[PDB]
Amino acid sequence: MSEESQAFQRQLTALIGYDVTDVSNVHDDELEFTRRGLVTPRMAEVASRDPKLYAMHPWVTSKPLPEYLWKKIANNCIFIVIHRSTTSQTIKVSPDDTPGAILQSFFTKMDFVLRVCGRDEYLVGETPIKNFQWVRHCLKNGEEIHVVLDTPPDPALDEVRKEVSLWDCDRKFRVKIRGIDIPVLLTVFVEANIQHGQQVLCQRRTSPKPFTEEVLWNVWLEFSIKIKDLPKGALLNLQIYCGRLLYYVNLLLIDHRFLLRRGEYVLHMWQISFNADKLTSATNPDKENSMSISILLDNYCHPIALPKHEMPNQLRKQLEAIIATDPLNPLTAEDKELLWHFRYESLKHPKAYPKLFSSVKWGQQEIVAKTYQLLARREVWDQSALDVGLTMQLLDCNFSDENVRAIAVQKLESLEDDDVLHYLLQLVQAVKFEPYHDSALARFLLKRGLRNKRIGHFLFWFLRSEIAQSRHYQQRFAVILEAYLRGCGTAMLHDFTQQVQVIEMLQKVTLDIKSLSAEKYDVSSQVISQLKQKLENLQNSQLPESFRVPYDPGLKAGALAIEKCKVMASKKKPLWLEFKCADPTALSNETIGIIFKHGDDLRQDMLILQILRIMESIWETESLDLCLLPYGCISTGDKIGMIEIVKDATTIAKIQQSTVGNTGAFKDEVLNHWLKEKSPTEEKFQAAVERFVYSCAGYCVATFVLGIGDRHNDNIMITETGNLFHIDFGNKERVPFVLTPDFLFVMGTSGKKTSPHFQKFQDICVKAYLALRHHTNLLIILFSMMLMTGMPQLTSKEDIEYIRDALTVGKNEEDAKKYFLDQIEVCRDKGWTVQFNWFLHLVLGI
Ligand SMILES: CC1(C)CC(=O)c2sc(N3CCOCC3)nc2C1
Repeated sequence: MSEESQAFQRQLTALIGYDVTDVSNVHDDELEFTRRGLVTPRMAEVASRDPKLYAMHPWVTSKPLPEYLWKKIANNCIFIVIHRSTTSQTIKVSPDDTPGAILQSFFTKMDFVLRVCGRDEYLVGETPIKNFQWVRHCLKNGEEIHVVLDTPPDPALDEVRKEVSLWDCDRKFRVKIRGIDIPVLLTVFVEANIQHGQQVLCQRRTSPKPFTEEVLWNVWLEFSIKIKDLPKGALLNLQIYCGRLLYYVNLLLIDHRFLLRRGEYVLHMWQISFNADKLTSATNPDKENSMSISILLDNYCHPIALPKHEMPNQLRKQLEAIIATDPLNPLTAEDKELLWHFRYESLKHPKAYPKLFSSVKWGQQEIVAKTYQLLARREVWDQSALDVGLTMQLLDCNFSDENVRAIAVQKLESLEDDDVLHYLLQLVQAVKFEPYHDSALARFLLKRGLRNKRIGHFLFWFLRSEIAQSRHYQQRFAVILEAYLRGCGTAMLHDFTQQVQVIEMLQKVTLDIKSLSAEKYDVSSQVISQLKQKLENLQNSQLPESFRVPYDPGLKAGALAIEKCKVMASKKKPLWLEFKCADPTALSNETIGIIFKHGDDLRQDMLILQILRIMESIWETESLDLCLLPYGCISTGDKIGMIEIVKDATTIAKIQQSTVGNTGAFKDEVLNHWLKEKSPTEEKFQAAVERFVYSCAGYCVATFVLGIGDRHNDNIMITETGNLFHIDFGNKERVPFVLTPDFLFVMGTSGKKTSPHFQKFQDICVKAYLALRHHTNLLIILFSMMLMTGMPQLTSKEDIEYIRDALTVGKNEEDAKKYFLDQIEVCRDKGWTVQFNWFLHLVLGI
């Protein structure tokens, strides 16, 4: 423990935002055991990754070139403008070529690597040039592929620092509820529940006594279950109801060492303000204001859970009907008993696993043991093609068993980096449903991070996001981050530092300029100086030379641009900031637009934004583009965070506020005028018109399904290139989504007719809607996880099921294609009704 090793920990604690050495809010050594446990996966992956490739973090995909991309290349040859000092020449390179093929056969026509100008993206590795993500991004936006001919980054910069019984106890389980002690204030009773994967097994209560600062009981709660029957994962959930639920706390009956919990406990509970926070094994660190629960566990010696070593056609059809059901459709006892009985038969269908392992009676050891027998042989699931939507299901709050969950993590392993990045956020979030800190999932994330800088970059911010504002899961998440920062490399270790410094500094300002204004949502004149002033105050010798853009790790942001910085006219007062690109190779003077806001939980914007990236790739599988704009959004604090800025993009409302004004006399021709006027060449007007139809279709569908299509006119934007997109995702009038008359005007149907564009629109919709329905289960699980992992409010069964109706489950496919168009019609039959109401509701406060 050198003085040097004692400062490093002081450092990490800063890059994490929580000190993983604060045994002040723990009743055991699980976290510590976990840090000690992650030391191997970390080092193992660290001392196993190719230093060269890792240094350049190539970004590729094995997926086939989409229809629109493939069917767009000039026959079988493309062009990549190569750069150097100042010189540059264009080369004809086939799609199936490789970085090795080029550069080498190129070197002999006039020992070095190809890097994208302005970015930290090198095109290296033995992979088809077409397989490179960045390149696909070029073709997509129809752009040239310029790259500087420079030397490979020194792989030595990623250096890493110097690194007694069993089932022989048939006595019923009991717990002594000594009392509850609350510092400062009808009746109140304690409710102990033996839980397992949100599945309540046994439950007891205490005599309703008077609610005072201290309410004793010293009453033993005898359950009906048995010690031998307690499953590895069983959780002791303690709750307090009034004379409704008020305080809840949990305690894992079986610990990380497979040992039965025992002794005295004075756990500090959480107070209610269903979701993943009620599942936490952590205690409230606020020992001064939090309710306390004193309990006692029977005194013994040391019991330990040992680590275990043809049908009627009418029934077949009945089983099948159960297996081919959506994730949200429950199971009757008949169902479960049916599923169980036919274990092995239900084992031949991967799609049956979630439903199958939910029919298990985990409150019975003999059964659980049998279950472990079923997992002993699963060639079907093991050989079946990976199904994320299926894999994800086994990772939610419905499966507290590590053996079951570990089979999903096993499937995840198959996923290439590209895919890991698509689901990273939800996976990270899925750690909340893990009954123990050290878990197969936690490790997978760690490995995949230390394995790839990209994944590693994002893993950091996702994890950090939670640690900052989540008292319920910060610890576990903090220990998982520490394990990552200790193997990613001094290089990244330094990038993260630079990144954190900037952020923290900018948050200071963001919240500073916020106080200097209340109900006056009008940016004062003397406040414009306050901002410009403080900004330069940092440029002096504070703001690092050039941090890296969190939502875009490839981008290096240099010095600011105080001149172009301001404070949006929002009743919250965000911070519009522009940055110069630190990379002098970027063939553009164009700045970097980043926003900093407070008041809205950007964690929700994140989830919703990532789902959008999902829907875009989901369509790519069906060869379909919708031009969505899932701009970058990274959370960092409670109601703080940063956001990317789309260039040349205006509010749809503002485009109306121009031609019209401070009224609701919305005119249809407005929008269509904006495009043609903004886009000079008659050609660009034509193209901008197409983008809109596609972008509008894309967002119309996605927003509907997510249940966030009916939003004010202010929450929707558009670009001088026709691309449209939504924003700020953080007894009356309603609507599926937004398809206002000004929109349809650009399609060719001012009134209620049709056109060669509106039919294009409708056709694209269903072609997109039916595509997402193909992945009904995936979207249901994600949406379901997003709600209980991201949406604070105690998500109800009713809220989650909205996704079912939206995707029209059960209903035939034919009725679907029609169901959507019907929704479109609902919009036409409302013109500016819903919108006009939002104006009267918001702009007039009614
Ligand atoms: C304050 C505000 C409404 C909150 C929010 O979520 C977004 S998202 C956004 N976009 C991002 C893309 O570039 C244009 C602006 N502005 C804002 C501003």
